[PDB]
Amino acid sequence: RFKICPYHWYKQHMSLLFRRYYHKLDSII
Amino acid sequence: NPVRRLLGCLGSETRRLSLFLVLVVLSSLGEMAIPFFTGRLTDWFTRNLTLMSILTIASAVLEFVGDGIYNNTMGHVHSHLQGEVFGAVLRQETEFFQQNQTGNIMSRVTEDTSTLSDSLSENLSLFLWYLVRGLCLLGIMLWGSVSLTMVTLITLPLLFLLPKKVGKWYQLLEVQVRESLAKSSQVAIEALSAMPTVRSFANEEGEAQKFREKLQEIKTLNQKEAVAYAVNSWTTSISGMLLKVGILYIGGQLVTSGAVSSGNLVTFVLYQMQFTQAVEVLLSIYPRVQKAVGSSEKIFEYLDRTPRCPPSGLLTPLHLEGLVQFQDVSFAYPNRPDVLVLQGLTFTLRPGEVTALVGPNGSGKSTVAALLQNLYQPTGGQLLLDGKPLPQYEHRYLHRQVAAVGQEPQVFGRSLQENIAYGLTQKPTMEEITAAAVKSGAHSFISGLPQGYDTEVDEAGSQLSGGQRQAVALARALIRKPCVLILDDATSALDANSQLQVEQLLYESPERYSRSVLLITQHLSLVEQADHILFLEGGAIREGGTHQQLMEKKGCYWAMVQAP
Amino acid sequence: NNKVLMWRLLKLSRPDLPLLVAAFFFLVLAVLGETLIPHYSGRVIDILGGDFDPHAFASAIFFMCLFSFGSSLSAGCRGGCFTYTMSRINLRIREQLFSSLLRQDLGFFQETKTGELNSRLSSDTTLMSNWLPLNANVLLRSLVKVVGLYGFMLSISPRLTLLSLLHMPFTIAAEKVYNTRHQEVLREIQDAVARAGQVVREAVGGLQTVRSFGAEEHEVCRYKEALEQCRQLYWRRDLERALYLLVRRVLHLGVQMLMLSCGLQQMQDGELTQGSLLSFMIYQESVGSYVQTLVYIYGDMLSNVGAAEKVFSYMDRQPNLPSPGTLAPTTLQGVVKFQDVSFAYPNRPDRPVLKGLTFTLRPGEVTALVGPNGSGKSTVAALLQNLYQPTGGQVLLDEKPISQYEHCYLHSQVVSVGQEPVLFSGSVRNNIAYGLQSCEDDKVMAAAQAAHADDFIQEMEHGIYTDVGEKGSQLAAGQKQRLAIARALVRDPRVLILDQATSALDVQCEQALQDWNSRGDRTVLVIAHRLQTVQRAHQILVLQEGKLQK
Ligand SMILES: Nc1ncnc2c1ncn2[C@@H]1O[C@H](COP(=O)(O)OP(=O)(O)OP(=O)(O)O)[C@@H](O)[C@H]1O
Ligand SMILES: Nc1ncnc2c1ncn2[C@@H]1O[C@H](COP(=O)(O)OP(=O)(O)OP(=O)(O)O)[C@@H](O)[C@H]1O
Ligand SMILES: [Mg+2]
Ligand SMILES: [Mg+2]
Repeated sequence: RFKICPYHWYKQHMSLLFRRYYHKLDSII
Repeated sequence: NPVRRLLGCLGSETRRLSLFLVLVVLSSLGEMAIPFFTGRLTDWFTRNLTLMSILTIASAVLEFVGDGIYNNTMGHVHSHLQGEVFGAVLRQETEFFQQNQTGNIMSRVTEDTSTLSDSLSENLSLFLWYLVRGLCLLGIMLWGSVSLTMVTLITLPLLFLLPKKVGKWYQLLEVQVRESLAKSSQVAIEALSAMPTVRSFANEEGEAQKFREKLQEIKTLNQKEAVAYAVNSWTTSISGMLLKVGILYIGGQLVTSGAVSSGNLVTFVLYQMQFTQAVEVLLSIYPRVQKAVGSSEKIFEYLDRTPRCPPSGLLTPLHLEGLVQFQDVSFAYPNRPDVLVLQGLTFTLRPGEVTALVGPNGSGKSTVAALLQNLYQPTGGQLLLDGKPLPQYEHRYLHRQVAAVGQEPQVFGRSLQENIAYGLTQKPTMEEITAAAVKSGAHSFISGLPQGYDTEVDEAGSQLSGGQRQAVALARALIRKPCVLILDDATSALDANSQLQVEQLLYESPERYSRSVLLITQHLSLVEQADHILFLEGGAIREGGTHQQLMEKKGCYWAMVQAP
Repeated sequence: NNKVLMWRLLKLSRPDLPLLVAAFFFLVLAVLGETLIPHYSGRVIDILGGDFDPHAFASAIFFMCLFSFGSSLSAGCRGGCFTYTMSRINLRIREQLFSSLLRQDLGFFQETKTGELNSRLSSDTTLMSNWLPLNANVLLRSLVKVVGLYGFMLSISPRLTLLSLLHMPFTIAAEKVYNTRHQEVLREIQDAVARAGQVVREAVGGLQTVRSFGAEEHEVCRYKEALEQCRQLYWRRDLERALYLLVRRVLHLGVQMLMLSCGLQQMQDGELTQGSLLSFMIYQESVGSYVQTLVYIYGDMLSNVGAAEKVFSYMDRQPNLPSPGTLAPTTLQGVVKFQDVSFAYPNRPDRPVLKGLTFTLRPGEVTALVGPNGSGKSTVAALLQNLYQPTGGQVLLDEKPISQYEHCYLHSQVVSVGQEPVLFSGSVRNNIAYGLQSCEDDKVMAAAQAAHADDFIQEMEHGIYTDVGEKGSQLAAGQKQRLAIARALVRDPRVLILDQATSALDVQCEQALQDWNSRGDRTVLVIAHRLQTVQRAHQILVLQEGKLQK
């Protein structure tokens, strides 16, 4: 239902974070 | 406005980008729906594990396919852009290349386009991916609480307000950066293209100092670039933090008022922390878009510039006489439009007759030769070929019917065979090439090379002597069998033996009945058999006639001849 | 192999140390600051969950914003410093490469193309620039957080952390193959780009000839056909990169599944509690991602430096030239001797050009060298100027070998006018006074009048300050040749070489310049085809097929 899973939440957080590493590494400098 | 000009280049691939967007959305939704199908992970065993296994594999495969399609399309876009930029460059009028040096043009064509394409390729994908993620989070946030979603969406434009103010400055910086890079490249090219002279005058240090000056200018600009980067990062992070904090504080007032339960607020906050990261990335993208706009100014100026020369015509007659008529022609070079190099020339070239053009240095003979080749247009009078103005003929046909041997001719870095057969569409057979080489006298030393006509030549023709280069140029002009032949000091570097070949070509060869010949030389003994001699001084014809008549007049020609 | 190149790059980056130290300091501060935001995020979300107590809420929020502010400032400073470091490294690389290229022997410039060299100067030094400021920064940031995540994991279940070292999220075999192929494809891409640039160089350099033959479309087709190969290489690189990333994703999934299975087993036997298991799984996800990121960054960092080896090869090439000379006497008579000189060009050493010449030039006399085309006169002129070394015999200047004189001194006493002279972009003054540190305007005017150049200089827009354009293309041939003569006469040389310096001059002007040795103090060598000008000579040398005739 409505409720948030902490494990899937951080999975989403890590997915949002590491998009910039393998592509557009310049942006992370 | 220029952003639309940038984005217009993607109009040829819209279907593939649409497919890529569909794949991105599908992968985002496939990754997003996992918690609803597997619970808290504390409720857990095999089925829920295998479900997320399958979903992860499917998402990875979809991402692979999408990236493959996008990277396939971007290479086509990049190559097409570079090719069209080069094509647009080559269409400009002649003086455009006097105003813009070789190094600048090469840097603009090869370096600016690559940077523009790479920036576009990274930024478009990043923008699409984070926009999709942001919308997918915004949907859940709106489901959680409408009021807080509204009061979040109302404040978004204020964050974008500040970057919009300083956008122009990035363009105004990048223009200067690219210009300085091109200026340095020009110095490098010019220094490297003339190494024997630089060595002969021991001037390596001067060239190094010239390079160092441009490098210093680039160093000057880079500091401002870095400071702007740091300040922009500060501002973006501050905007994101304040956007989180304001809504978080408002939630406290709502819960204290007893209007909304904490259960809704916890989820809304937990998703705000990610929506803010998405919008922060979208904020970070904008200055790079302005930078790319700044980087593309000159190549788009090249693309949208209209050539000042007239366009090519349509006439391609089967048989051409080769008659040439000058009618009161006057000319002035575009960079000095107030100095008449030529004033009121009137004469005629007729098949089977050799016309010699003589005069002091700087009198304008090579200017007449350039006008005859349709490199420049006359500013007064008319120039007619077989009764038609030059621009009315097709570009490729006209220069096949008119061939010229330039003063100090150039030779490209190809094989001797391709140098002789340069510019021809229908590639000639080896017998034609051999005959043309024999006529000009180049056969006697070409055949002595270890590889014959397959021998490679350096980009400047350095592996040939001056006379050999002149003979190769003469054969290159002869291979086309032109109707009007222009010789511009074709015997300056030729020895006494090779000048006999030119004499036979001019006055004794049986093919001379089909050509009109314009002979320009300072070797006065060669023009004694000419049918007409024209004396050009100060841009005007002083006297004319056969050799005997000019000798009898005891005028300028007689004074020039009798001096030694 | 790549370790040596990496060490060389490290050696080059010494002048940037006072900035790199601050960059690393800001990196450390930012990485410290980033870790503490989630703590207060959690300490606020539960206050929202539980009893409100506004004072605690506000106190937590204020610290949250303070630490976010600090981390943001640190990140901005780090980014600015690293960008400036990258720019400095790029400029230094370009300057060193150009200064090293200028030293090479003349044979080097025939084995290579100018456009290829320029495409090595541009767009190739950037890859060498990206090594330290970009790759190593992210590598260190990932490593320093991997170690912290492992430290956190150690407190929960040491047995699970030991099991966590199972083969790691990556296989070493795949990394080796991918790193082998990526460097090769990058090197091929660079070579193809240089070949593509050479076409534009040739097409734009000689545009008037292309116009005269109407072959613009042929050049455009050649350029497009050259671009196609680069496109194919780009696609070949990108597809393999995507496939390798997919494989690593699958490997990470498998490792995650095994780890979850072992954690569930620890659950079933009562050795663990649910909160600890959840925290351990969170940390495990983070670690499994970060290790793969670290390995990928290290591989790319090595691959770029490996692919950029051509620039290092150019920067280190030892010129095929003799040791630099030291002689610079206060006075020079000007006696030149050839003694059994034999020569053959280095790029074609199997075909001799000179076959044992011998002669002498003396001050106060004019010596003429004549012969047919291809007989080696310009080769003799080049040998006399120490542009090439003789393969046999010696060339002596005042009884000293020509190569023992100082480079700057030698070319001020022995000056020549080349065949088909070339001029540089700039004013007429800078072309006449070319190669001189200090020159008076009176000397420039005197040299211009000596070559009969004033009468057309006065007609220019700004006199001696008028620009002549690239290669002197804004001048007539005779005017360019007169400027070339003046460039030699301005130096007052002891030995003067005229390599057909009057080819383009008209009849009248050629008469007014036969007085090459009016003062009788120079040594003059005249190369000509015309039998008219040789009549003034005191010694006549006839060169045929590379040997002096009797
Ligand atoms: N691109 C140019 N722009 C402006 N002026 C030019 C340009 N090229 C030449 N000129 C000038 O215009 C005149 C035309 O000279 P031109 O080259 O036609 O002489 P020429 O008769 O061929 O000389 P030569 O006998 O030395 O070969 C000269 O005064 C020259 O300096
Ligand atoms: N860079 C080079 N590499 C190899 N061979 C060369 C090179 N330059 C010239 N040659 C060859 O060496 C020979 C000598 O040519 P060189 O330029 O010395 O003749 P030259 O006497 O000056 O001729 P011209 O009267 O035509 O000016 C020729 O066969 C030529 O093709
Ligand atoms: Mg001319
Ligand atoms: Mg020569």
